[PDB]
Amino acid sequence: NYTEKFAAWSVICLTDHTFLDENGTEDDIRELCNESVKTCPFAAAVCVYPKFVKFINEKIKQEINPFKPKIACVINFPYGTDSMEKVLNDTEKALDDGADEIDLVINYKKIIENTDEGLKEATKLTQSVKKLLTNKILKVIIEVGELKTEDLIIKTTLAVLNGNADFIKTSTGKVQINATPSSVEYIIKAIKEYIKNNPEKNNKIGLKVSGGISDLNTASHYILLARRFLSDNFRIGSSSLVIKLRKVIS
Repeated sequence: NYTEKFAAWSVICLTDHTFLDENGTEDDIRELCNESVKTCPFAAAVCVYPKFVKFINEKIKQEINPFKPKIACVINFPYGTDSMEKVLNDTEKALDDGADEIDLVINYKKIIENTDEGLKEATKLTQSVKKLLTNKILKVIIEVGELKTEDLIIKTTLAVLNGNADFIKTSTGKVQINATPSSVEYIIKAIKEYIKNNPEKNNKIGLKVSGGISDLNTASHYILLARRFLSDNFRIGSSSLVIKLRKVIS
């Protein structure tokens, strides 16, 4: 089944291979990084908590030289409720430790509870973080499974894009509802509106679909949505997908 193997190969190249079990150890991170480069197609990134960024940048880069997948670090994660000061301090430390990309949760609870103030706060936090991230990718997690409504998903997406987010990320994977085709469609609607109003940002904005993506067919579905309606510029976030896809290729 070469068609499936070809799709599987392409999808690994777009996947952020993820480990976000808070009680995890260097052993878990070593296994994650080895998996990301096991055989030929390498994952786009490894995605971890800030506490493990140094280990990857130092230890893993010493064991695997060169180590190609980018180091993506989550931030303000999963709850989105840290002060701007803490988020910025944590981000500076993560960058110091070797982080290449930042997957940042905004305060979606405040957007739900007190929308206008929450949207302004999300814009401001995203922008402040972006100032630390020249020529680095900032992905902003909007938590679509909590926002829920078309109106909040679109408004939140617009708010963070106006804060100069590079990517919109659907979900933390830490709440019950993750990406669905509908909420991805709403994000795409919002990005298109942002681009229309900011033409210089065309082909500069990415989408990362994360949470509950564990099979090739579903990964392909979302890629196709981005390709048809939206278009580096697309990622999958999964803790399991790469392992599955390597088996498909073998």
